[PDB]
Amino acid sequence: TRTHGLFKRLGIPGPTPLPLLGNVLSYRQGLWKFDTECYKKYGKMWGTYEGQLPVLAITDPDVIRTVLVKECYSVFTNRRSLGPVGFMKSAISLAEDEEWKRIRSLLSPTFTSGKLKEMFPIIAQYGDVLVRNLRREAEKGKPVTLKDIFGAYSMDVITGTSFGVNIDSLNNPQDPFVESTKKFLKFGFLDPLFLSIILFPFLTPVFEALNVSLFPKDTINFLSKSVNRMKKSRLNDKQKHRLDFLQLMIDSQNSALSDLELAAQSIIFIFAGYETTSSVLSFTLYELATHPDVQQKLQKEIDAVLPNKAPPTYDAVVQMEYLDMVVNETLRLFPVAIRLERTCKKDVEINGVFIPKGSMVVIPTYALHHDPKYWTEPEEFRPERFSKKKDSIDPYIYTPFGTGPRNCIGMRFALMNMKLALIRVLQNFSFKPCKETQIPLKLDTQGLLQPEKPIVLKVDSR
Ligand SMILES: CC(C)c1nc(CN(C)C(=O)N[C@H](C(=O)N[C@@H](Cc2ccccc2)C[C@H](O)[C@H](Cc2ccccc2)NC(=O)OCc2cncs2)C(C)C)cs1
Ligand code: HEM
Repeated sequence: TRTHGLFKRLGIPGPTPLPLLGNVLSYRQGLWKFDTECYKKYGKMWGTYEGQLPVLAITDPDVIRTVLVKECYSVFTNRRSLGPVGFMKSAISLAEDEEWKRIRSLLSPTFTSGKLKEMFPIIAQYGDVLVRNLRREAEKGKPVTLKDIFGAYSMDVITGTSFGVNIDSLNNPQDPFVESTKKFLKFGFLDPLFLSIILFPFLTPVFEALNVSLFPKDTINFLSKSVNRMKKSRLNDKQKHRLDFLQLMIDSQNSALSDLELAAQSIIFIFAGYETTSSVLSFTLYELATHPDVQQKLQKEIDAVLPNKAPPTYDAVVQMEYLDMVVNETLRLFPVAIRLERTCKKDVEINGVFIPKGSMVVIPTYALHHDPKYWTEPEEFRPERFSKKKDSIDPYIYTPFGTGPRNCIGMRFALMNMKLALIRVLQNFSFKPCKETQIPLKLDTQGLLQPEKPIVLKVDSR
């Protein structure tokens, strides 16, 4: 109740906060739904409270440009001050201020145009295994749980291109990396440990001293230990040397990246490479199965650019007009990060009102992606909205990978291996909804964008 008068003090609209909880009780419907309702109810700018933390939501593209680009280094340098996390504070998505600039600069050469071109044969090989394993479920005639097999593909791709190691997750029913990584998705806003940090932020140093973390400790330890084995095997074996993500961090120690810092960056990449890639792929295939005209029209383009099921090329992947439209439209309906989050490093006036230091500024990506002002009938899947040329698309309304220095470091990587998977499977298969298919697709109410029930489809040849 201490800060619960800040937004009325500035003449900013917003829902009335509950004394101890603020507006967190309104997250029960889903953080995406709360931002949508607030966007329609209030204007271009509304204020909420996560416990004591004041949260300013902005939708003016001119204002969004200021916080994400112009004043990114000036003020909005840090994303969000998370609770008790332990050594994971050095992870790039959690780092702050100059430490983040150092980590980001060191990791930036990971995804250049040349490095994307070199890892293409690695990704293409996993795609062959993907088509081979998906054929077995098709010839049997059983429904396919998309998040399983496409999750194994994503886990294989990220580990193979970042650490040069083939863990064979596509052919491992009990793959340890997937079992570990999917534990990051279980935590939600109404979890007792996390909810206590929201309501009582002063508990974060307490749990830190007690060595309690918001992250699953079994998962953190397995990945840290498993990554440390791949690093030691990289130094003893000079023949297995590739200029990749893991190597780039090993070269940092010649100057300087800690073993914990190296483990922190690896955990982010493994989680991002597995979860986001497989989630969006499962939405794309859901939208294709529920829109057969779009799927067959997408297959028509593939068979033309790659005649006779020809293996794709790097350039042929980035040439495809309709494929880029299908992926961009999936990311419009299902932006996996509901919002873009920035924290005021100092006191700043944003849109005229003065915002105190420590407050959070939020760009409601999901709400702006579903705005009827920018998208006619926003709940419908129409790849025709987009073209491969994005000259007309506002960079601050359509933000599936964020914008500015803090944008997604792996956007080009994520778009490549998703398109490669789609090309490979669509030139060999067609996806149909079945009895277990949930239509319409209901979104989950906790954390990242996830289906309420796992997406299952039937897969046939051709
Ligand atoms: C930490 C994890 C176990 C928890 N998940 C939850 C579920 N919830 C409500 C959230 O995650 N809610 C919020 C959130 O999504 N924050 C995030 C917003 C975001 C989204 C996309 C890209 C970049 C940043 C920002 C956070 O720093 C998380 C922390 C993290 C790290 C490793 C593994 C899992 C999670 N970062 C990521 O998920 O980065 C991975 C990604 C990179 N590119 C796309 S996803 C925060 C309150 C954490 C509670 S605790
Ligand atoms: C469909 C796939 C993906 C989507 C939609 C996505 C989306 C996003 C978004 C919205 C952000 C925040 C942008 C901002 O705050 O301005 C982000 C940040 C980030 N992404 Fe992704 N992501 C994807 C895949 C990946 C992959 C595969 C990797 C790495 C292999 C990755 C690495 C990162 C990192 C490290 C950050 C934080 C960068 C920083 O804080 O400086 N992402 N991503």
